[PDB]
Amino acid sequence: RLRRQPKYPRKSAPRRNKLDHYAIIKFPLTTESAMKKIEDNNTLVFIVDVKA
Amino acid sequence: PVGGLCHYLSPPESFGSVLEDPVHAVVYIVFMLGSCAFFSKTWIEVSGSSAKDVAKQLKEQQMVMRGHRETSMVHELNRYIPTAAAFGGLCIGALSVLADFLGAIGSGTGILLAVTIIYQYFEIFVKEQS
Repeated sequence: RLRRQPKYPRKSAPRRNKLDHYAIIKFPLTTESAMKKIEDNNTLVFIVDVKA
Repeated sequence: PVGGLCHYLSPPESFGSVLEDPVHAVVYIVFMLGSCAFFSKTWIEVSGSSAKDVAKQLKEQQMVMRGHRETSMVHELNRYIPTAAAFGGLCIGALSVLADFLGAIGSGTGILLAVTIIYQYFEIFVKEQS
């Protein structure tokens, strides 16, 4: 069973990754519960991408 | 007290810089900066401009924070209001020291009053012109 040796790539270039770090965190949540988490739990509250 | 008078406490005054004993010059700015922050911090407590009073004004006007309760209005205001008065009074006092040391027009002091009030009526002027 031979390994494939394509005479041409089926795609000219690899698809660019679109879930990069800037796309992962959208914006920080700034609410009373979020402020409680920040000042008491040492926890930051963020809204992030669903696929992350 | 600039001549023939008790010179225990006095603002420095000279072209360029005057320095014979810093125990007099540096003390003047320390008492000036501390008093200004002390005066500014106490004014909001009596003028109805503290964090507690501002929230009552906003509650009366039916204004709220985006994701906070009414009781959390005070806490967010307390994040900035008490320290702005202490640091703002310190800064405006420091501007007077910078104004006095540089020997500007008006002997430094007093121009801070002038620049603010002329700015105070500027906000009226801009809003009355669409």
